[PDB]
Amino acid sequence: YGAIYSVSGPVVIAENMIGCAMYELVKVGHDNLVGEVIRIDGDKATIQVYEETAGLTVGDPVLRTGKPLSVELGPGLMETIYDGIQRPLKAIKEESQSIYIPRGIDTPALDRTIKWQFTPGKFQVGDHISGGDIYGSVFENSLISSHKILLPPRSRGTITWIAPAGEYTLDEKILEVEFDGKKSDFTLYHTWPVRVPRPVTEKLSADYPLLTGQRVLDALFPCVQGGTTCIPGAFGCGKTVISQSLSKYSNSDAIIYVGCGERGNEMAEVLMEFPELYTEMSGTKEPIMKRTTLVANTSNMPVAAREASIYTGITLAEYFRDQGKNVSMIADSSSRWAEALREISGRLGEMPADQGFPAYLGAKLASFYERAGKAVALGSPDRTGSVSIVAAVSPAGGDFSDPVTTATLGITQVFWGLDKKLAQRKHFPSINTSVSYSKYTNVLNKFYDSNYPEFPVLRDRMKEILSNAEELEQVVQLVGKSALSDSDKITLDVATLIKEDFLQQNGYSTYDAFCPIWKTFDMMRAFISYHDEAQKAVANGANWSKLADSTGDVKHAVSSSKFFEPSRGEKEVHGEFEKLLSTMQERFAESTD
Amino acid sequence: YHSQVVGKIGYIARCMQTIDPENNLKKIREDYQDVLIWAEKNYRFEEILEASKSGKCPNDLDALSRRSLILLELLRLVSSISPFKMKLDLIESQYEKMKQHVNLWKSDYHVKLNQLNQLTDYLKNAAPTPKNNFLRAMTSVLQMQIAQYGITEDNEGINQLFKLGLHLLAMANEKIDEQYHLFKGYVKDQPEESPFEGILPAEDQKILVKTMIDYAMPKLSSKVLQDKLSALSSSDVLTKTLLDSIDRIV
Amino acid sequence: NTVSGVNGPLVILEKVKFPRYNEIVNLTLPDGTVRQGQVLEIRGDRAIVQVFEGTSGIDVKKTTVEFTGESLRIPVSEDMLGRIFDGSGRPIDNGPKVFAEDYLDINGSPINPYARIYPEEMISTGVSAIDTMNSIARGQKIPIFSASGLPHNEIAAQICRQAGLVRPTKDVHDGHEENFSIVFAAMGVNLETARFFKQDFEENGSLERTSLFLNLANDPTIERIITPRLALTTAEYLAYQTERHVLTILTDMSSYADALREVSAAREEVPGRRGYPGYMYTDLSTIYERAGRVEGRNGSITQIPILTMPNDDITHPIPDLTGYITEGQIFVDRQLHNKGIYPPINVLPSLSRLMKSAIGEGMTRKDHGDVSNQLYAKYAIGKDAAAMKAVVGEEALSIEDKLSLEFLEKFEKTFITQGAYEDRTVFESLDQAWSLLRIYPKEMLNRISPKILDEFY
Amino acid sequence: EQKNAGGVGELEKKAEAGVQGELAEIKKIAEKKKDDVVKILIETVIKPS
Repeated sequence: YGAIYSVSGPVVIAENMIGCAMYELVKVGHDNLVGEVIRIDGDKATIQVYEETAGLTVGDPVLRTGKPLSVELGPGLMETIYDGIQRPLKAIKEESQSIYIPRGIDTPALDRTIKWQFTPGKFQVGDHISGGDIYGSVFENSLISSHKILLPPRSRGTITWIAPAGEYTLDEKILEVEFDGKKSDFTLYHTWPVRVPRPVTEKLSADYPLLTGQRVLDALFPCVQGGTTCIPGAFGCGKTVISQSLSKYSNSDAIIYVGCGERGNEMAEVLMEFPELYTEMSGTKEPIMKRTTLVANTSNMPVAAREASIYTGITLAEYFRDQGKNVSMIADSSSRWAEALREISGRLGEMPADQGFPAYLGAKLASFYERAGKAVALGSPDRTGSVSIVAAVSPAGGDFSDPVTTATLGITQVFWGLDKKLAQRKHFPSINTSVSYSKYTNVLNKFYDSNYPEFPVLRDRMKEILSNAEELEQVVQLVGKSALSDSDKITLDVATLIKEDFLQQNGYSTYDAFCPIWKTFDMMRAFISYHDEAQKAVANGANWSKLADSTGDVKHAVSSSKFFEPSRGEKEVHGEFEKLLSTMQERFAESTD
Repeated sequence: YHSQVVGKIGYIARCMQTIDPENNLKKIREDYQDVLIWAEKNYRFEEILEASKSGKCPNDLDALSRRSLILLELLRLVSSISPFKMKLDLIESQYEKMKQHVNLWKSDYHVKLNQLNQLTDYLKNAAPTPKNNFLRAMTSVLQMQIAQYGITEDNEGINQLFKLGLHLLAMANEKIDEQYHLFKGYVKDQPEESPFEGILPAEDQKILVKTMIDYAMPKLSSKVLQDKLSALSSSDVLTKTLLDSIDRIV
Repeated sequence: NTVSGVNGPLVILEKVKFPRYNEIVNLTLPDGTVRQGQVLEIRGDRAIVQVFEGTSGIDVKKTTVEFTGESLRIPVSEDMLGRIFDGSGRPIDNGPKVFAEDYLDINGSPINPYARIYPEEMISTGVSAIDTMNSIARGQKIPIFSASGLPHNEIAAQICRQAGLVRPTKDVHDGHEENFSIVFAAMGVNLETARFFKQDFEENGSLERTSLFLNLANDPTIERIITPRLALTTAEYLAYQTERHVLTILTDMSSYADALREVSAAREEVPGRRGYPGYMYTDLSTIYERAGRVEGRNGSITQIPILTMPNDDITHPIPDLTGYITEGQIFVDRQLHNKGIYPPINVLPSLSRLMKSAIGEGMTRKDHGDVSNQLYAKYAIGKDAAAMKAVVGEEALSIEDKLSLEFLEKFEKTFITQGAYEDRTVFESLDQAWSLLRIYPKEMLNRISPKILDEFY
Repeated sequence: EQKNAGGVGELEKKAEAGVQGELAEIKKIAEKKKDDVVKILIETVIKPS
């Protein structure tokens, strides 16, 4: 198409633009380097090269790819590791035997050797089709199929060619659409741009909770599925432990991991730790790696994968939410994407902004958090889906007043802090009562209380004991150890056992990863009834050590109740709490006398 | 805009034709006559887009998704009850009861259909274990009782069968004693004489009776216990008296 | 002609300068997408236009030009109330058209109805802390200053839900003489917050008398910036044409300022301080100019925008220019919201422009300004005495600081303590503040007259 | 609470049936002046503007 006019630095200038848009990606020269036209000034177009420009001279042709810079969505995304630019990591590990993509890569974004069985849907010949309807289904998992074959956006017409059932590849076509003549060819996989979100029928308010398995996380401030959550990272404070524990202990059908500016060790530890550990949903043949999607880009790769990693993860999470499954988007971190966008903005020659970041970082960060959420499926088939955006926010430039952490903290309505002492203390997450907050706890308590919750009464009482013990610790330190009363020792003793039983979790057994809502609901009622019975027993005349020694195995069994199996009452309710309430009521009379 | 309305009308007509091929639903098909009228005759995309551009047809995304959610839940509930069949009056009463409900996304009908669909999807690619056979028989009896009693009634047998199938689906490969003891306790706790008679085949009950007789067979080290345990292995149907008589021999 | 170049959201075209400024232009490309925009700059054999549809994917030698012949104006009509629309002026439900009858320019007011009389009609909203500490008038622009991690949307939804129920009892008090209307403008907000504000608008009963603009972070900044001028033009056209008091809430100011800062670096304009644009006074002056009484003595345009800090600092040009350009401000404290106070309205740096000329006779008392000034000075001296009592101690302090320390503790949890659905009149706030104000002697109280102070302590 | 699930559908049937008299006068009064507006609309399009 165009001719190379000049090459200065990492950016390339090409003239002879006769229709090349500023959103389409193409390869400059004969090396097939990754690049995209960022701007255009007259006949000469400005394209940013994210790869090595060695061996490029003036007078070379520029071949366009024929579409915008996006990623391919189809079968085979699970159980594979790729970059943000849709680069095959398993193909580079098979051919080159390395984890870094070389310069001049032009392979496809999906594997073509793994064939899948395509089954036809309820659509027949003669009926009109449209984007959003389920045209078929293809297996993508190791045991079952979860990738629903739907119509892509910007397409409609009649089904002129109906492919039958059988095994086919991604390159071979199985469907054809007829609209105004020869519109285009359809296959198993489809292309979609990463700069445009997936359209749906309508958006709804998120009221469903994320099945993770944290007793203190679900009990104190339960983050619902489909809300924006921000967490401050420290690069070693517990950010990778929450993603690794949330990926393995989580029982969701879909999972998307987005690595924008990681060092490389966390992507290899999370990638190698996935097939070794099993899941809680009874999966087999790599259930952790098959139900999760790996998108890991290091800090030494090009900025196109780091900047397009959030758009590829948001597009794959939008396609997974449009397919009807719930996917959790865990990203780390936004500071590497903001620094990668600021490096391309400063290298391209654009005007700078406050704090050295670009002016579009606030609109891209607001559009990235606003793109996720719970919504219905597009087209006529309405399905239930949710997209939880949990992105970490590390420091950039050695400051705390930048608009990245302040804009992400002010834009989000849920917060989960992480401390360096809490990660060393075996606490996950490292926030007890002052490091986390949530505004959607009213709807989450209305839905979880809508199923069969008793957490709505003990929700404020659970945080009230920790706030009373934390407020009493400063009065005990500054005022004196003998200034506290007997009720403060029972409240701090109940908050220590509730924080040690609920917040104290490091995956010691198989019951500390997956936690039901019934055990967390009865666990707060057992500690609330033990604190109320301890305060009422101490109010009638008794000692603190005489009351704790009078309790004994009743209070000691509540701390060791997490070690027991979760199938105590039917399959999820703890039966030790129901008899422990009457046992604590019978022990309350012996504790007073 | 127009592609979601034309694809929603054609997908609603194709879903209504795929739901009932006999066309015996005059109550549900009576309300959808305005959408089936454009699909039962010659109507191009320009006529539906031109009629929808002037407000001569339904063009609301919330009303079209809410009206299509009842047909999607009815088609998913009628499709998840296979191979059993439901009556047309029961499907019309279930569609009329689901249409008159304010909540059609947060109700227990989609959670029960997703719970039965998880047991059917887990039973469609199950391994060679006895939990897939006992969960297949309990899912067949739960599908027969769910198709016979409807999704609008909250019976204790469908909740106990769904709780036993959900508890059996959460088990692992190192819990065969808990699945056999849970199947024996669930079969002995039923108030009927045989819950698999007239639902499952004789080979499916003979595989479970041969599984329990083969499980209790290795613990017998006597001639009287071997003859008494072998005397209960010639039956082709499963019952509570066979499990109670086999438990007394071991 | 064709598109000569494209840099960000603005595309440079080779069209002639025969068309007038602000005229709509339509770009036709071969990819199957049409984008409409307004010409931001005109020149000889060249022009720069900012499109409101599409961000990337504009061809250079494949784009076409079309002359619409109409200037960039939002059509305001009386049929727009009762439907959900976008920021660019398009409905998201796929329903009927806009059906606008009048033409209102977005760059500056086209009538200029500057009222020559100051407003003295107190407009109530159902908050004893907001209306008591800051005097409100018909058309007084009072913004809410918040920070990162503060629930400004809950206070705006509580002000929108509480605004509409006090108008029937306030209509007989001579506080209002027209109907109440709301203006909904959202830019860079979540769908759950827009549905929460739509639930408060439907619960309050203002859904059939207000227009909603849905703007997110996935659209262009040029289309999102046109929503506040269209909402203020519809509120000013409905208030001036219908003679009704309309309250316009536009959130957030940082999302609208982010589009101006993003549309200032690609242009030839020099940026200002803190990485912001140097022409923010002209853009903020257009929104701040549409405020006050209207022609006829029966209508007004009140603006209650929510402004969030982009960095959590008091040295930004948006809060300094917006706070100085407005006639007041509502301060929000993180310690009040974290302590358990609802709503977290700070009374220390909170001050109103009109305190002695905004209350009249029939709907408010004359001692409300002296009680608000004495409560503000007692709140500031009680805050300094509370900081000195927290730092040094109550034993080292004098006896005069103990009365202000107890008055700040009682007024902190008594005056600013209210529910999310309870209303409070302005007359009950003076009697409730008079009981808490009787903690000191008559010599220490010097922010009121001796007749009103001697008649009621 | 039992009158909020199924009892709110009668308010939409009463509002759809309650607007049948206003939908006829709009097309009835608008159909009369269509010929006078079509001739004025044709003359504006047929003239050089």
